[PDB]
Amino acid sequence: TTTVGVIIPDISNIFYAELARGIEDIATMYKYNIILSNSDQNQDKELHLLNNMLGKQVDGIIFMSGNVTEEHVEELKKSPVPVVLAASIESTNQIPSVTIDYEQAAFDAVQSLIDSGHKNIAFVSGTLEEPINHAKKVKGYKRALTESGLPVRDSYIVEGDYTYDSGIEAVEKLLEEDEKPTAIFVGTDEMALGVIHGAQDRGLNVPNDLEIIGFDNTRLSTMVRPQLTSVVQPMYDIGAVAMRLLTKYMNKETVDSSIVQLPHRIEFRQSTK
Amino acid sequence: TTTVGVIIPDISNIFYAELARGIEDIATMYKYNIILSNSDQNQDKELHLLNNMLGKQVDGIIFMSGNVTEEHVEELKKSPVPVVLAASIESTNQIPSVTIDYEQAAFDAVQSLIDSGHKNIAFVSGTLEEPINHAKKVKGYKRALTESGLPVRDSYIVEGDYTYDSGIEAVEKLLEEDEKPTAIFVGTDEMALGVIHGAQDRGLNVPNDLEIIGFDNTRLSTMVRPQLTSVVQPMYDIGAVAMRLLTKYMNKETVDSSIVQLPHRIEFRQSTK
Repeated sequence: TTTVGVIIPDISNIFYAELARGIEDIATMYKYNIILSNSDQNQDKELHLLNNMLGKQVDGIIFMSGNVTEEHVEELKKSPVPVVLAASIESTNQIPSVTIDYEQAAFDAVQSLIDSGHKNIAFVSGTLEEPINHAKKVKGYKRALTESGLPVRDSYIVEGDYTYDSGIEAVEKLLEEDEKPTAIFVGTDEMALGVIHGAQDRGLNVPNDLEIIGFDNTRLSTMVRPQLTSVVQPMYDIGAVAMRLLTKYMNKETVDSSIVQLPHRIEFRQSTK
Repeated sequence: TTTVGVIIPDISNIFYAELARGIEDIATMYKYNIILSNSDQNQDKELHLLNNMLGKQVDGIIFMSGNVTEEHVEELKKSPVPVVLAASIESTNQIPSVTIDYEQAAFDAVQSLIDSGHKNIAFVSGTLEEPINHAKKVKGYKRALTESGLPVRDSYIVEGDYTYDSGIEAVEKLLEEDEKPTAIFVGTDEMALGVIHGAQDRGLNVPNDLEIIGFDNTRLSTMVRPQLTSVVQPMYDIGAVAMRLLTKYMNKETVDSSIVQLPHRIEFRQSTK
C-alpha cells in the first residue's frame, strides 16, 4: 500500500485548504492514503514535520510553503522518499515543482489597469519575506509600471499579513498619500476583500473610483459585492500534475521535466471596469 | 508516542477549519500527533476512513458529520478505538459527543427578531435530511414562532445546500412570496452572505428592509457589509473539550458525562438592528 504526506502552511488559508482538499480527492482515486498535518506558517513546525512524516513511514510528500529557504532546499535535497512542491517557490529550480508564473501573472494584472488608463497603481502584498512576493509578484508589479514609463513610488507598496483586517488597513494607508491611487493590485483574495470593504467604508465606489484585483480566484471572489476580478490558478491541475509527478519519482519512472509551470489567466468580474 | 485522528467533512470549509485548530492546540499540550482526512460529507468515505485509522495506528478519533446515520454509529459501535463526535449530533445519545444546544440556539435567534417586532420570519436551512436541521434548527425555529402566537408557514422554510449561491437562490424564492418576510434566519453563514447579497442585488436594504441572522459566527460574519449578526458556536472550546474527553477514554478513566453541551451565544452586528 502507498500513503503520501501532505503539509500546508495555514490550515485556515482558503487557498491551501482547497488545494489540499483537491489533492485528497485525487489521492482517493489513486487509492493512496493521505496524512495531512498543518504547518501554522512558522518555519519551526515545517522542518519538524518534514521529520514527523518520515516517522510515519510515508512514501512521498507534497510540500507547500510561503518561503522555501536555502536551509529548506538543502534538508529537502536529501529525503528517503520523493518530494515535490505544489505552488511554492524555488527560483533555483533544484527541487520538484508545479506552480504558475507568479511573475507574469502579477505583470498582466497590473498591465491591465495600465491599459484601462491607470497611471498610479498601488500594490498590497503579503509578508515581503516570502519570495512569492518580494521575488515574483512585486517584480511583476514594478515591471508593469517601469515598462510603461510610469514611476514606481515605493509609497505605493504596503505590506499586509494575509488577513482581511490587514486588508482594511492597507486601504486606509494608501488612501492617505497625497496622490490617492486609482487602482490597487492585491496579492490575495482575502486581503482584497478587506481592501474593497475598507474603500467602501470610506464612501468610495469600486470600481468607478478605486479598481481592484485579487489573487487565487478563491471561493471568496464571488462572495463579495462587487465581485472580485482575480488571477486564476489552475486548482485541480496544480494538484493533479503534482501527484502524477510524485507517482513517477515513487515508481522511479523518471521524466525530463521537474519544474512544471501551468498557465494562468485573469477572471474579470465587477471590481474593475 | 500515541497519535489521534480527526475526520472532518471538508477542510475547505472555514467552519470545520476554525475547530480543527482548537483540537491541534490541545494536542500540542497533550503530546499526540494530529492526523486529518476529508469526508466530502459522503457516507462511502466516512465508515471507510473510520477504518483507515485502524491502519495508521491511531488511539482515538474525533468525528464530525452533518449526518451521523444510525448505521454510522453501528459501524462505530465496533470501533477498536474510542470515538467522540464534535459539533455533530446523532439522536441516539449513546456514542460520546460534544456540541451546543442547536435547538435552543435556533430559538434564541428567531426570538431576538420577534423581540424587535418581527412577525413574518423565514428560515433558510441546510439539507433538511440532516438531523442537525430537521431535528434541531427547524424545531427551534418553529418553537419560537408557536410560543409567541406567530403562524408557521411551509413556504417560509426553504432548503439549501450550504452554498453561498443556494442562499442567493433562497432570498429570490422568499421575496416572491405574497406575504413578504421582514427577517430571515439562516442556518449557516456562507448561506447567509448569499441571502444578504441576494437581497442587495434586488434593491433591498440590510437591515432596514430585511434583517438576517446567520449561524456559527465564522470569520465570514465580519467579511460582509453589513457585517453579519450570527449565532455563536464555541468552535475552539468544542475541540478542547472533545480532546480532553477523548483523552479520558484512551487513558481508561471513567467518564461521568458521555454527552456534553457547551453554551451558545449571539454576536449581534449590523445585519440586524
